[PDB]
Amino acid sequence: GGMLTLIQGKKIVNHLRSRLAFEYNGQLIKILSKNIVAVGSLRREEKMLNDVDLLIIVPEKKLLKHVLPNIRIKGLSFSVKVCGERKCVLFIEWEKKTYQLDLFTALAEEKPYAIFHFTGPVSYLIRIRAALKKKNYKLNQYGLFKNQTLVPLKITTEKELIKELGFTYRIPKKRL
Amino acid sequence: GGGGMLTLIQGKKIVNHLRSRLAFEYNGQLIKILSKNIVAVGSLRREEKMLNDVDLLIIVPEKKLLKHVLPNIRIKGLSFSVKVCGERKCVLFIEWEKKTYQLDLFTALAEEKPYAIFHFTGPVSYLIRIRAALKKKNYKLNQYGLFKNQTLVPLKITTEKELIKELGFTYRIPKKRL
DNA sequence: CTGGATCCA
DNA sequence: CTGGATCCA
DNA sequence: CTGGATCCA
DNA sequence: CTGGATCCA
Ligand SMILES: Nc1nc2c(ncn2[C@H]2C[C@H](O)[C@@H](CO[P@](=O)([SeH])OP(=O)(O)OP(=O)(O)O)O2)c(=O)[nH]1
Ligand SMILES: Nc1nc2c(ncn2[C@H]2C[C@H](O)[C@@H](CO[P@](=O)([SeH])OP(=O)(O)OP(=O)(O)O)O2)c(=O)[nH]1
Ligand SMILES: [Mn+2]
Ligand SMILES: [Mn+2]
Repeated sequence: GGMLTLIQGKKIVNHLRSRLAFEYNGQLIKILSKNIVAVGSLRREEKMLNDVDLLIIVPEKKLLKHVLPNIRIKGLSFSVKVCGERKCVLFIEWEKKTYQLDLFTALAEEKPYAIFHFTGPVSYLIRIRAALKKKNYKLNQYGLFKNQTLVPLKITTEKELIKELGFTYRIPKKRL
Repeated sequence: GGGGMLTLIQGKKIVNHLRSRLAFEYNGQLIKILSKNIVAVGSLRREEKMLNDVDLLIIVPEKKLLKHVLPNIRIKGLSFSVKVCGERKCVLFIEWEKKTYQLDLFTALAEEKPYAIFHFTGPVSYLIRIRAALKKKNYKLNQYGLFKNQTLVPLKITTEKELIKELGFTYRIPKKRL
């Protein structure tokens, strides 16, 4: 995995938006643009990137075993380092260089929690999570939990989630 | 794979050799591990004819020692290299009588002993049936204890035999478990 | 069935 | 802070 | 490698 | 309707 600039990251994401699909029992299902979310240091607009992180929103639980393991990227040369249902790491060829692409999956119901988790940075996530831990809550990429039971927040966006958790909303680049 | 297959008796002779030769460094103090706190487990305890490795469970008196026992293990006089080594699992490739074998070391705390022995004895298929049955009654059995809702259920038991009976199963000697 | 060592995310 | 993939145990 | 019950095309 | 997939303790 080589080092990328922000500008290169954005250009790679633009190329992938239209070209991600997966094979579901011998049928090629296209992944929709609205279900593809740039996360990690790219969403945070860091000028240096070690990789490109994309979150894929999966409409149904039964598709989890198919999406990342049978991933297709039309016309692009890549090799797969590790791949399960929730994280898949590809090495993509881009013009005499090799870049690390990380793909992650969230179910529709996990969406804002996954976006929050994968946006980071880690330092920010630790503060937030410790603050909720003190109130006996547990936050991860799948939900908010109290006593190992899911807390039913009824929210769509990452912004709604953050307000509902009782924290000051900050744009991805201003989180630290 | 790491090591060659051994006969049962080869495995036992290796265990007999190692019983009086395991030690660890506790801040430069070299402490011998007691034979009483070493239990042969895995296919050796089940008395299978051929073994793919040797599994030993080391019983550790106190929690503070877990960061020292396996990470600073010593087998004086024996030639070996390390595959992986943490506090709960250390795997070694040992030289015994001019062939290379895999030696698995595991640690259990004193309170965990009967659960650990049960875990590491196997066989795997047997353990899965036992655990599935307890899972259906909302328990979780592992090498550290029996749990109900991520909370330790303190059984008044000491040995593996007592544990297997208290869990509501028919006790079978290691070699009869399938 | 359940979890460890490693190296990430 | 909290969890995933790999290859085991 | 739960394994019988229950769901759903 | 029933059989393969998924549920659940
Ligand atoms: N809770 C938690 N989340 C973590 C962690 N590491 C990465 N993540 C999540 C948040 C990160 O923004 C995202 C991608 O991680 P990674 O690629 Se290692 O770092 P990222 O912030 O993108 O910067 P870069 O890729 O190093 O440029 O995954 C972590 O340790 N704990
Ligand atoms: N719960 C559970 N326990 C497992 C598992 N694999 C190994 N173990 C435990 C039980 C085994 O008897 C023990 C040693 O494993 P391993 O060395 Se892979 O098999 P073992 O029975 O010694 O046969 P051999 O080493 O192949 O001769 O560790 C497992 O999948 N689940
Ligand atoms: Mn990244
Ligand atoms: Mn073994």
